[PDB]
Amino acid sequence: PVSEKQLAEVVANTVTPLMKAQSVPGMAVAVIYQGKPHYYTFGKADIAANKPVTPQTLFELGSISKTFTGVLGGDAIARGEISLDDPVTRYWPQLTGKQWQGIRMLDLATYTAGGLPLQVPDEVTDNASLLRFYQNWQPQWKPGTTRLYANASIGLFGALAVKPSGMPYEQAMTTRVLKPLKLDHTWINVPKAEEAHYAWGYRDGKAVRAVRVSPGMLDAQAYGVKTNVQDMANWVMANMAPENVADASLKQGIALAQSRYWRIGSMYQGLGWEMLNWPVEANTVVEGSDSKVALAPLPVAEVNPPAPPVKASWVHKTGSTGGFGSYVAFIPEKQIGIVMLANTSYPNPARVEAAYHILEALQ
Repeated sequence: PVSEKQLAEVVANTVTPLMKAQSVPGMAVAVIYQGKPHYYTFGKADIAANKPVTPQTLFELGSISKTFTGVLGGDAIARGEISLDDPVTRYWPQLTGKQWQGIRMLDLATYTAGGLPLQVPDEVTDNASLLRFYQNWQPQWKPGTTRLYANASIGLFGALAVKPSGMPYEQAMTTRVLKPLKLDHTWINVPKAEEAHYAWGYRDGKAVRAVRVSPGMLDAQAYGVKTNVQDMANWVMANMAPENVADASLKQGIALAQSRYWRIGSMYQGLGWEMLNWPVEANTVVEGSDSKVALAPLPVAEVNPPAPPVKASWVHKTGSTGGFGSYVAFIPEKQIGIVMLANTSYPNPARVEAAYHILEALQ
């Protein structure tokens, strides 16, 4: 087995050339191995202020935020508040357009509603306009036939999933997922006293941060989660080993998020999380991460009933914002995982290659 000394070498030997090649100012990495996190920090959180990355530095997760949504929605299912087999309209009766008949909460959660686009457009600036957008939407495909990765799909799922609880998404997420897991430095809105920890993002040499979008049911999902490498490490450990999560509905929700709902070539869609069977070769994972594939509308095979979590899985998610690029992957059968948080958005294939190389060293 690999020692902590050897692991430190592997991580440094992988990350240092990556940051140079991709011009990454700073990275925080956690590797989960032998039951605990191992933390490695590199570079700068703020170039001009010459602030180093630390295990307290906050990074924008981008679409890794969807894994929190997925688990929150799984928790709501486990509570009995929603069912993935319910129609969307059960949770939004004002959505009267008949094109919605036969579209389930499942389809919104897993991008199979039939062509909801990647983005909610910017003229959506309130809920009246959000309704008009979904009412006007004309599906390109029937439900349950085509996967098209989409913020307009899972974002609406997350907004509807929390409606029975009576809480907005941010409060539901904080109350039901973050606090029970002691993720006490994980934020949608970074508090005042925590801003000194917030890294700057970098894009073509310019320091940038995520902007808030227009107030409405999706605003928190869109502004996205910010967190440090410690909380992300503990997020990965909770998802890798939900048997240690005490709250019964949250443990079930973690499992629902890693269940397989659809097969799309070599991958399977969960709630936010995506999975491949393990063992998997690097090129499979890397090639799937290319935007020409990841953004494409692709046919699905339904997994009916959904398959509960498969321990021999590569479970992962990439996420980016204008200034940040992050990746998380874990293998429950092996009880190993990795978090890589960076303050530049560098190519997803490069993220996967580096993560794969590090985890390969530990098996």
